[PDB]
Amino acid sequence: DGALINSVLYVSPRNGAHYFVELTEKHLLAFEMLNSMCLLENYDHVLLFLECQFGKSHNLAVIPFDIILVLFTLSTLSEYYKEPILRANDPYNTSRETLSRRALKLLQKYLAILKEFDSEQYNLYDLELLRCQFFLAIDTLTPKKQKWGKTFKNPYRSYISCLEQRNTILGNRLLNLKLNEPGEFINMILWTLSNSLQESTPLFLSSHEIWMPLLEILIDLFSCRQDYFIQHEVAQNVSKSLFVQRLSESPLAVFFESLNTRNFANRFSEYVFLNCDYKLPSDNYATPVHPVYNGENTIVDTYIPTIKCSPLYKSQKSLALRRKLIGSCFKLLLRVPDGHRLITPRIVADDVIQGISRTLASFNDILQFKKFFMTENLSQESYFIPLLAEGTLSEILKDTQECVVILTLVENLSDGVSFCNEVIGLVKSKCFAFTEQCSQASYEEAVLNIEKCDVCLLVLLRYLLHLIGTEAILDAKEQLEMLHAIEKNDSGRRQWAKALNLGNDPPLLYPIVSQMFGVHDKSVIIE
Amino acid sequence: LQDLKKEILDSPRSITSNTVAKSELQKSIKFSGSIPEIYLDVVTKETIS
Repeated sequence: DGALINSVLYVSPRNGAHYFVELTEKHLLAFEMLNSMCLLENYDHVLLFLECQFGKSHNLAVIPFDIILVLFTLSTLSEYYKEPILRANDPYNTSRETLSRRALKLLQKYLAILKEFDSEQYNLYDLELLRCQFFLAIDTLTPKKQKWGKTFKNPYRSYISCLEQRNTILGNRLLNLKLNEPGEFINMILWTLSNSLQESTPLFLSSHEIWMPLLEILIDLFSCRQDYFIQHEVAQNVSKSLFVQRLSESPLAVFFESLNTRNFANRFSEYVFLNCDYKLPSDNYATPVHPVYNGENTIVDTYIPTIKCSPLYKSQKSLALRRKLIGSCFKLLLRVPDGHRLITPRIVADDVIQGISRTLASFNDILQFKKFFMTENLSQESYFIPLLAEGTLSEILKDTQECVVILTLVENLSDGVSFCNEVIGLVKSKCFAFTEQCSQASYEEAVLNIEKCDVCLLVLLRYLLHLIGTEAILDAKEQLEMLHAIEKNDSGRRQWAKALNLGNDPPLLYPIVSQMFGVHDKSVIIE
Repeated sequence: LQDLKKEILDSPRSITSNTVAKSELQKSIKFSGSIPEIYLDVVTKETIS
């Protein structure tokens, strides 16, 4: 794909790592200086060294993997519960920023630099060395075997690492050491996902400021490592049996091995949407969550929380993180050959799709459903979002209507005419239309199901427009008939609206389709 | 001595390092919460940065 996964010109493959890159004299001197400054606990000078030459020169300063781990540990030292320790470490805050914030900003900026390889902006050797350092950090961040609830290796022999003699930065254990525990990585994921929507100020501060960004960085780095593993670690041509074994050893396979539980589908669906609006089905057992670093749930008296975030902002961030986790899971699942299944992780794509569809259909709040199904970039999440939308629509039709119409819209995305014909067939069956069986007492629940079904159809229509564009909306009679059928469905909803059961107008997708590809309600408002 | 004592009684008989600054910061705080005194003390006693 990109230059990030296909640049092996300066690499020196070794038994431990295939991405290993040798250090030059200038890089060796920089590594030694950073390690020496880290040894004296002068983190402020380390951050100044990294920031002073960032973006001001053609050459790139490569952060060593041990320094990357030190920055990851610093990111956990948030001001709200560690203000006295940070003030003691740096009495004169020359930067006027928290050490945790500066470390997180540097990590995010370096991740952004790593994501796109600009050969013109930066020399290829520096980019490859940075990729090697990040991959070494990810390899040191390998999760331990899941628990329901070897110290340090330096590949470079040129310099002595600072982490060899120390396991803690400022009273907090190193992130790699903390995560390399049987019950910590899954615990951390559950803690951040639970605290993402928490109203409590300490819990909200713990995730929003610390765990949410670190988890996003880890997911992106694991995705890049998975791409590198698939591109080079594999043997290319294969008998389709060894490839499954190699995929079982892939970094994403180890990442999701710590979340295998007993049944991956149901437990994973509960974990990703933990503490969401959906009602918990089958009285699932509560999942224990504890703070990772001492008192993450406590706020020091010195710190004063002066920041308020709206519930929509928190929901948007939480659903984006959930989408990233589901996308990583589907990216790992899509590589599995048809028929064969992974040995180490008991993961099935159909089971995950069904579990996510069950969780989405159980949502009682439309806002979270829309946040999950609305994405800024369709191409980035094109591989799993249409499948989830189709599954949710199928389940909604199954519960609302006694007759379950098989949906082939995902394969019909290739041909617009087939998609429009299938939509006409579904609306003719009245499964898409409001169901007369639903009682007036439960009208609000029926409207809640209908709006979610409309959201799923809108997502599928957006993907169809992304795949085919706007070329035969009126030229082909099938699309015009589909728009007429949408108008007929709108008239069916208007029949219940004229029934005057409730003042609120039933949700109509006709304006949204008109904005997207309805050409201004056809002839209704073209004038 | 009695008249001198009467004027002496008029005179007041029988730290505040940052009391005024801390008090003024407390009055203009724009915050509905606890606002612990330790935060005011650490904010008003920097003297270096």
